[PDB]
Amino acid sequence: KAMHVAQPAVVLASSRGIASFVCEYASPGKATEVRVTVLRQADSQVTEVCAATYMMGNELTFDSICTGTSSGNQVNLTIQGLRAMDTGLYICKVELMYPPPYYLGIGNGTQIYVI
Amino acid sequence: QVQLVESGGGVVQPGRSLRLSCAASGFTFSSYTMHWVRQAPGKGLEWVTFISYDGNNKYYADSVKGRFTISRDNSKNTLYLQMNSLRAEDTAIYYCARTGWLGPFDYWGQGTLVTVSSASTKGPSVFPLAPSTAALGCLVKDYFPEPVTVSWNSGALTSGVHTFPAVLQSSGLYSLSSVVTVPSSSLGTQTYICNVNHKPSNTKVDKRVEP
Amino acid sequence: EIVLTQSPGTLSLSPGERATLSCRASQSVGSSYLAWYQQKPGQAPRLLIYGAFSRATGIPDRFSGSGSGTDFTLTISRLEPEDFAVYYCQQYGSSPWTFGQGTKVEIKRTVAAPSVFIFPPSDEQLKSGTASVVCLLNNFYPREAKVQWKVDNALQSGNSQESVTEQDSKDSTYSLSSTLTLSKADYEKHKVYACEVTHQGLSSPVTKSFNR
Repeated sequence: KAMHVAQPAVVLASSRGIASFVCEYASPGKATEVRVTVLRQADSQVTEVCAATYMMGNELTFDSICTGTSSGNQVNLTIQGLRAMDTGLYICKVELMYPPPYYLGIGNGTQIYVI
Repeated sequence: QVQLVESGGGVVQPGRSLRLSCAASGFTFSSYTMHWVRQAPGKGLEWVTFISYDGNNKYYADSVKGRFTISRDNSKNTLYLQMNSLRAEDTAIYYCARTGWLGPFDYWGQGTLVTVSSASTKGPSVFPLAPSTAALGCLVKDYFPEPVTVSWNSGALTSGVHTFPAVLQSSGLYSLSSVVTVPSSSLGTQTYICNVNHKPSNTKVDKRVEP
Repeated sequence: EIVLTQSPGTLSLSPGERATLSCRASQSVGSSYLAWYQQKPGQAPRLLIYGAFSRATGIPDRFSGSGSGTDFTLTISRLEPEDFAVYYCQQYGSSPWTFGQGTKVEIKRTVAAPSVFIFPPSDEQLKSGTASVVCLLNNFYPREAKVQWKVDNALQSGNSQESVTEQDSKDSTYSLSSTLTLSKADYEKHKVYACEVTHQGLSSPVTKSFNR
């Protein structure tokens, strides 16, 4: 009925420095072109982590830093290379590009802790 | 510093076409989606059109659908609005705007005026509004297009001057008035001259106003 | 389409006072998708607030946003001189992007009656074949004013146009210019040309007039 984005409150990055989380969205209709962007929020200054465009049922391909798999309205994201400085809030942004209407969805953010 | 510089505005006859450009600097252009927004004189903001990062998705307001086309050239850091089949009611200031990564329109160009009209570019006829504390002025009538500027005594007289917004007459030409209140005592002692500059027709007119 | 309705149309407040502006949406807008913009005359809009609550970079902390669902509020805790301007809300969560119709925040000052002047057509203009009669309402407050034109004591309709200045930078008043346009032949059919002005600062409407 309106756009919603859900993502976990907190995830622990592995010792391998890889963190995974599911980002799922709800839409009034059924989009067929979706663009997913991972943003990093740090004191109102936001940077792009990765982004990918995605036809549903056609697999989600980005790289170098993010991999992703798709399943219905869910996107399983994996972020690799996390060191020490990257602990922070990672926002899932989902743009439903086609068919109209366009929808923008901004998640609440996942606090990724890296050790 | 983020910068959006527009060009291409001007006068265009109904039914014709016109292209606006917005040149972007100070950020990675291809990383942002962009819009055009317009504002008819004295009215509010109306979203016109949206274009995605690489131009693969374009959205339009209903009032311009099938007539306007948005495009972008990411190697030239430039956004375009191609307007076809233009109508009088498309007359407006047109702004380009950048979409922030969190959704709002965080930077705007300074806008360019598009006037859709079949009228001919004409300098104004300047008639005096003679005095008779006193008020006097200049009626700047039957010019096209906007804008005109009015000064008094070549800029030496600024206090108590009101230059009113022009009105668009049914003939398609604009008319404005500029008035000033001065001491009654100075009538006959000081001369009052209004200096009208109609930059679109490259016309300058000085009119002396007498009692 | 998500219609946004702002209120009030105009807020009249003194400098230093608190301003509260409302934006109501015809259907739910996620708080993450509501922005406020400021616009001064002759300038492009400027982003003030986004995500309903978050200030854009460099926006001073006297500006704050609140609300959710269909009901949003912009607060300016103390009006500074540069804050007098038009404010637009916007939803940016789905197409078409839509804006409220704007709220003008205006300087309140004491009531001031207009000084009214009437100008007959100039001789030059008459020689050119048309006649413009001008009525000037100078330096009044508040903005609401009514000009009626009378020709030989008959009320005129559809043959006049009006224009109003922005609030004066020094005394916060408005001025209004109204032009009655007649053809020369029609101008010369009548004798008394009158401008009747109604305004809150006048105990009764004032008529300025002349005879050809």
